[PDB]
Amino acid sequence: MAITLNSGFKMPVLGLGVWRMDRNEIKNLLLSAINLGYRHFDCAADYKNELEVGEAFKEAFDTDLVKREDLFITTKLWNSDHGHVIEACKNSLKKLQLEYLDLYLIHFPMASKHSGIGTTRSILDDEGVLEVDTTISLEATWHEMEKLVEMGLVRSIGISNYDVYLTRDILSYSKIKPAVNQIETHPYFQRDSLIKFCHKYGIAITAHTPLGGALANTERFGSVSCLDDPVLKKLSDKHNKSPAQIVLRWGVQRNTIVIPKSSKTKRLEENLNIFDFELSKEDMELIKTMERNQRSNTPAKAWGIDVYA
Amino acid sequence: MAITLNSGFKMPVLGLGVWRMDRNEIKNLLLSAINLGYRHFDCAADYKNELEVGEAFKEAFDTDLVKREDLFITTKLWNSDHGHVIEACKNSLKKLQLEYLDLYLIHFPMASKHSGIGTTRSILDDEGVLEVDTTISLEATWHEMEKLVEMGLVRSIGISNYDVYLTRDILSYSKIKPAVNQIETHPYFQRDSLIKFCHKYGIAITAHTPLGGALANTERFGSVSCLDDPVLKKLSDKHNKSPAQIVLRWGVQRNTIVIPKSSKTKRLEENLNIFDFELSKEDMELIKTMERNQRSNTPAKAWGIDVYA
Ligand SMILES: NC(=O)c1ccc[n+]([C@@H]2O[C@H](COP(=O)([O-])OP(=O)(O)OC[C@H]3O[C@@H](n4cnc5c(N)ncnc54)[C@H](OP(=O)(O)O)[C@@H]3O)[C@@H](O)[C@H]2O)c1
Ligand SMILES: NC(=O)c1ccc[n+]([C@@H]2O[C@H](COP(=O)([O-])OP(=O)(O)OC[C@H]3O[C@@H](n4cnc5c(N)ncnc54)[C@H](OP(=O)(O)O)[C@@H]3O)[C@@H](O)[C@H]2O)c1
Ligand SMILES: O=C(O)[C@@H](O)[C@@H](O)[C@H](O)[C@H](O)CO
Ligand SMILES: O=C(O)[C@@H](O)[C@@H](O)[C@H](O)[C@H](O)CO
Repeated sequence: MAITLNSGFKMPVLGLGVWRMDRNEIKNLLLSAINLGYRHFDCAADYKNELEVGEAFKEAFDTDLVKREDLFITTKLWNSDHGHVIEACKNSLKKLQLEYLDLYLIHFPMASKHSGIGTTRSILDDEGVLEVDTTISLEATWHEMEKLVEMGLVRSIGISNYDVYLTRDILSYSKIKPAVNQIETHPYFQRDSLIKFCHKYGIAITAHTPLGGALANTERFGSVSCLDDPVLKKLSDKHNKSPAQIVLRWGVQRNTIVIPKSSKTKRLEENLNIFDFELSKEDMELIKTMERNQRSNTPAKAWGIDVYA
Repeated sequence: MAITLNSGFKMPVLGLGVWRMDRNEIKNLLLSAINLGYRHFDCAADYKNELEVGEAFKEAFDTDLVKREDLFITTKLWNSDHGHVIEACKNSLKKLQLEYLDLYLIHFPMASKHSGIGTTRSILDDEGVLEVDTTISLEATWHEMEKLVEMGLVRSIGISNYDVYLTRDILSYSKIKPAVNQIETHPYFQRDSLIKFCHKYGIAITAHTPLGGALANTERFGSVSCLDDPVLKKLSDKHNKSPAQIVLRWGVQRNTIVIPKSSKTKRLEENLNIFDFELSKEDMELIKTMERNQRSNTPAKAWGIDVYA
């Protein structure tokens, strides 16, 4: 299934994220994911694997595995390129070997010191604090995103990690409304108010970190993984589905788009196999009690600034 | 003691906040405060007591208790007036019986449905959710705030409850940089990153809720008051000062402006008597341990939207 964006284009509700994929394995993983049925792929300039992603799509086309118009390809403008939107998008297209993108997102409501087109970096000052750019407004960046649509380079444009305040602001100054807000949300960070605000104004929600980040975010950020929660194990036993599949199905039934990442082809197939069962209202109501309002993914340590302060 | 704003004007580091002051008591409390030595007063249109504040100040001037030029008067633009900035400012001036304001703040990075000049309100829809405005950008509101300086109605302009992302944005689009960001901060919500960021770009920090809200915010918001903390008990015994005085002195030594509210004249005296001692480096490091990153004041219930979601 798929959600129709306010741009008119349909966006598959289950995609594959490629952050932290082993760069020597992305080609095999993406070709295997496409073969299994994945059509939506979530990329980013600052994941620094767009080239390998592009090689995978090219081989999938060359071997008749899929056609370009059957894929929904997202990438993202990094913080260091808020003043170079046209060049950054064209560079993403070059690395991905694509003529157009289905979706292009402002990765964060943060601009930092430009580090060169094709070479995105979060530059720290000599005190270990992000060199924040205080010259380029989010609105100025957005009006350049709007030109990408007018030039035919991007079908739909949107935002990532915008809260209620920033989303209200872009709704006020945009000429083309954002099609998507990609935010962290999962059973421990359910964020009902922000999802409901975005939906009220026709903005679709993509749930990044849709599993809660599992072991990867426990190690990297110290977050608690929801996947061994007793609520999910009861539902897992009842539906004969894994806790991860319960969580992804839950995200789908909340009318969100979910983009789990796995480096294991066995889990690629598992995460995609969530359309042969359903969660009841009571099941959904149980998962609601899991809410902790606890963010897992924060760039505070990497940037030397707690942007959520 | 005062901080020199980037506008050139001096703003006293201790002021009196008037939110939740009963209208039958404000005028006596303000005249008491002025007699004690208070010169900085934090008001807002939406506190619904500007008229009584102006009456107190008028009597203070008419009886030669103080002169207007030695007072620092702040008031704030309510969310309902982001599209009526100049008219809302002139209305505040008329209720306060002033020719100019020392400081005028955007109260929140939120615009909601207009409710009339001099009659600010947070209009809710039939489901209890704020009627959010999505036509007036924060930048548009700021450029009207900048006119108030040129018109001589306002000496210094600023913002309130802007986080790192919103502060970076206004630093980008402003022509007159904000002089003040008035944010919640106190020993249980120290927000080092946001204060550091604002200070880096010459924005003064006013700490609202500087005591942590005490018992009033426990009742209204469910927060834990820091005034019973074992650390402040030991520092109180050390300095023969109250936990509250310790907390306010801590705010001053963080180079912030602190605006505690009390409805009790003895506490008015107590809160102003914080310039006769100093906290040692070790004292401030002990207060640093109290950090729990826990916001007390939130409009979530009033607006039916968790804006911090
Ligand atoms: N816009 C943003 O700021 C932002 C932020 C964060 C993430 N994202 C995007 O969202 C995507 C997903 O987020 P994420 O990768 O951070 O976290 P996630 O998808 O919530 O979880 C990924 C972790 O879960 C494990 N996992 C995956 N499938 C599993 C299954 N069926 N059973 C058990 N464990 C499983 C993975 O391990 P294995 O790989 O070993 O299988 C990996 O460690 C990213 O790849 C990225 O595209 C965007
Ligand atoms: N911009 C914004 O969004 C925003 C938000 C919140 C507050 N503000 C401003 O900041 C001001 C201060 O914030 P606030 O009033 O909410 O909270 P606060 O000043 O941190 O604390 C006020 C509470 O502390 C008590 N108190 C005062 N002095 C005391 C002492 N020496 N010992 C023990 N308790 C004491 C008061 O009780 P009694 O009155 O009974 O003495 C009152 O209940 C407000 O008045 C308002 O002007 C602005
Ligand atoms: O997955 C994401 O988009 C986020 O986690 C980014 O902050 C990401 O960590 C950076 O682009 C990595 O450099
Ligand atoms: O003190 C403040 O400025 C805040 O607490 C406001 O949210 C306040 O609660 C409202 O303006 C009161 O109507």
